[PDB]
Amino acid sequence: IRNVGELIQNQVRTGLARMERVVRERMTTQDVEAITPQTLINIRPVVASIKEFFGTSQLSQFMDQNNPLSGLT
DNA sequence: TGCGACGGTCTGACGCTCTACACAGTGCCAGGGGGAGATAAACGAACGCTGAACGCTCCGG
Repeated sequence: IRNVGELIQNQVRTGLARMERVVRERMTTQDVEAITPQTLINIRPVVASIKEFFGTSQLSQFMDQNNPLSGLT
């Protein structure tokens, strides 16, 4: 079973791989002595991957609150 | 040519509502052509003013 931690970890890994591709493309077209850690990395893929996981996914489900038993189940 | 078999191709895979949701990482400005809106004038029209003018009942000396 992929629990909640492993699923969110996989989504963060996909976002970070996209970020690594973006930063590779950035450093292939950038000069040295003008690179700052605040600049060459972009957090947009990570947040986009997380938000695309928590919504419109078959795993992150709208919790049913009919009764406590349904919540636990 | 006959042979299997190898492979691609192609199809659907009972029914409805109660429910039912939305969608994400990389340039920049100058010169030039059109039409939207404000402007002040214009040719023509009819819109008013001029009371005048025709005709009526009229109270009348």
